[PDB]
Amino acid sequence: MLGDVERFFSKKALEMRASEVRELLKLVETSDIISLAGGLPNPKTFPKEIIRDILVEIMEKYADKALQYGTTKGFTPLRETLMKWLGKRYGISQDNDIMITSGSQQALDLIGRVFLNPGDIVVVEAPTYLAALQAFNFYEPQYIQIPLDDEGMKVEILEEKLKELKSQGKKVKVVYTVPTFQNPAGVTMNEDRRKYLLELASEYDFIVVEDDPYGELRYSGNPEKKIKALDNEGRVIYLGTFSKILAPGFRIGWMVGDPGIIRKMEIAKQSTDLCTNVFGQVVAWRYVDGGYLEKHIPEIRKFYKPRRDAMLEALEEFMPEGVKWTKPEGGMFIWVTLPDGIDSKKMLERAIKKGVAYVPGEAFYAHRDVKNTMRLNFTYVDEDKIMEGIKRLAETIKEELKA
Repeated sequence: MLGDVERFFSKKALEMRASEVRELLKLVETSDIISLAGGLPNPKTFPKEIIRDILVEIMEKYADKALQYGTTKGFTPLRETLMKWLGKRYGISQDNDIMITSGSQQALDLIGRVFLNPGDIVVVEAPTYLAALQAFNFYEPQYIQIPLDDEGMKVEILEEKLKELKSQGKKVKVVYTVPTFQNPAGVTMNEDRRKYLLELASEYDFIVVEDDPYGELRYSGNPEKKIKALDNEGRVIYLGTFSKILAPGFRIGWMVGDPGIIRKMEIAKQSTDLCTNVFGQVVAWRYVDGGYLEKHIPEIRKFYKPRRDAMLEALEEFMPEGVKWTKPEGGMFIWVTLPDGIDSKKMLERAIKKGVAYVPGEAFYAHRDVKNTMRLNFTYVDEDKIMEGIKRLAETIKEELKA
């Protein structure tokens, strides 16, 4: 029969809906139209030769350890090499424990699982990483959005909302942030605001989740200090991944924080799934332990830097008065802001008609209260197409301002 399965779905499943951002992504797929809506790394940055060497190495040196089931916590040597690497590169204390994941999505799912009760308050930036919203929504948290400026989260507004909540006899459970080359804003929290965030964390007693997928993709400026590096009380849970630094295909990430928190995270992961593909973990271990990572990073930076510069140059020359955009020091995105009255969601129609696409920023807001923004990607498209893409977008904006 295959009748209305609706009768079987749970309440939390009946409300579920397809991801809108994906509905248009596939819509632009297989088309000659210049798409700046994607969020994928460029396959050209994949260390294929190095991957090939590691694969051969594995099948002759660690075949059984890469093919057999592993412990839920993750491949031991990968966990050790990572902590050594994070310590000797970011200054993260060894006092923290570590667990391997499949990336931020899963890591956030576990966090929302171990920390979120229906109605708990979660602080998120505005805009914020769409994936995080997807992961936490299942736990029905109460969202509080903190706007960003050219220097990341405006922590002063956070203190304001924290005092406001306290007056209501309430508190925040978790503060989730992507402080470096944010998706989608492409902005970076300055050092003073990071410390400021940690001071609020102890004063209001909440946990900070620092999602850092793009940190190594720095094209200019000086490396920033990780919020986890400034962690003294162990209130920060740091999330990392090899997705943008190796290849998405393997899907291996990590979570670093208080050993007492990792403990419950592990137990929760035991019910979600046995363990991440061990094969991928062994590949990642060799990638870092073999020093290939340190050698490849500068190579990825060289490839993306000119693409970012090409897009910033094109914007500054083709965009009309009123249009503003962030200027990231790294990452994969540029956040554009149009004059009030303009709805990027509705302008997408006229935009694609001119041969250019992007992601309306509205999807990146928890409460969706901003409609004049949009995310642009400069890593998947070629520099020559970037100039022409930004141009078509510039005309799209100029026209919708008149008629």
